[PDB]
Amino acid sequence: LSTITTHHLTVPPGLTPEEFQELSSSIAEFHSYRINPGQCSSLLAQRIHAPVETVWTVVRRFDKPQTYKHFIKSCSVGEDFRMTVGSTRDVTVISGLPAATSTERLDILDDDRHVTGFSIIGGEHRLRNYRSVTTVHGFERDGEIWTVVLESYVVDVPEGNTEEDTRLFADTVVKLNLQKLASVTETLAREAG
Amino acid sequence: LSTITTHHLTVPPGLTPEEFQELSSSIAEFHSYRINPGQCSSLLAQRIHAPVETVWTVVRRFDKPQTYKHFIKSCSVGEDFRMTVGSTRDVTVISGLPAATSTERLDILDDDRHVTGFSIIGGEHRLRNYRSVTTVHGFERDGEIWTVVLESYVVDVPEGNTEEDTRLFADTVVKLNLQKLASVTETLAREAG
Ligand SMILES: O=C(O)/C=C/c1ccc(O)cc1
Ligand SMILES: O=C(O)/C=C/c1ccc(O)cc1
Repeated sequence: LSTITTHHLTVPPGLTPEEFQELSSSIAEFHSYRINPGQCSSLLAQRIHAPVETVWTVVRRFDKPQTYKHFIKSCSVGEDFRMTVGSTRDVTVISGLPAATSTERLDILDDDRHVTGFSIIGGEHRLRNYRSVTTVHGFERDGEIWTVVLESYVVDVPEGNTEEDTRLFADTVVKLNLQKLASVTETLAREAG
Repeated sequence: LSTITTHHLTVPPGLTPEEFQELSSSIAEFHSYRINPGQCSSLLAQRIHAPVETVWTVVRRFDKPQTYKHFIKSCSVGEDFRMTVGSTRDVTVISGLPAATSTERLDILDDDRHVTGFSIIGGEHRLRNYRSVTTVHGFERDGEIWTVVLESYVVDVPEGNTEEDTRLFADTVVKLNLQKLASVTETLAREAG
């Protein structure tokens, strides 16, 4: 029947064991899912050489996912958009197939603890019933500072797919976007203001 | 009816006008196509801070495209593979759909002038009748050296797609792979041997 994900019990790719020991409680709190047959879930991590609030300024921009995500043609949120849970955005995906809008809802926004998350509620692409959470975490060693971003998701495995058909694809895209986030925010850090 | 591509008459993205003036003849020679209704073609460029032969060692590895390309699960070339024109590779794509092999044929391999190219001859994905050429070029200024890689393609626009539905997708993937090529070969350069 249903199971609970175990992302909080092993070191995810891109994280060191030292860093995992610090984040184990956070992974249990925000990156645990109850999962059924026909779904898959994964946790991805990315180290960034920038301060936490620099990274968070980009991660929290629900109306501009294209700032750090690939394969987005445009993103629209209409007239009276405010950054509040329950809001939606219309993402036009670069798919190589006809025009496809992904309607996505903001599920979480915590500026104090640096957690956000969203749900794909409509759209004919390869990520049905997709739901994901992103959290941002600061680290220090001998005066040096860095950030770790954790991003997890749950998603449907389409009939005819193997779980790995879907997990490898979703992992590749999330990982590519985190690499872009790292590049964009490290550049922001190097240039300051 | 048919037309000739004009990649050699404008500065492609990622190239400076100075660099274009040097490559104009090469773009005409290796990156020109005759194109019909229902096809699209593009030219992409990527600057790399590494010597030409360092970049070429990776670009020419027809049996290991995953060294610099994303979304490749595996690549197989069988028992008696030799790096000669006419050889084929079986690429398993990360698509988020069921298992899909891309059979690809090596069309060009010129180690003196640093040109290669391949054709997708079979495979149920979004790049039907795909054909591409990659060329590598060295630059110098006041003792500093760099490389420019040019990569162009022609591909079918599926029925039901607009040309931009296909061109934006193909451009995004080629551009992402060139960014990976840059990272991989700049790392190789920094570490020498
Ligand atoms: O390629 C697909 O099937 C879906 C891609 C996708 C990319 C960005 C999104 O916000 C949603 C879906
Ligand atoms: O996503 C697709 O439809 C096709 C992808 C692709 C990626 C690498 C290849 O070598 C061929 C096709």
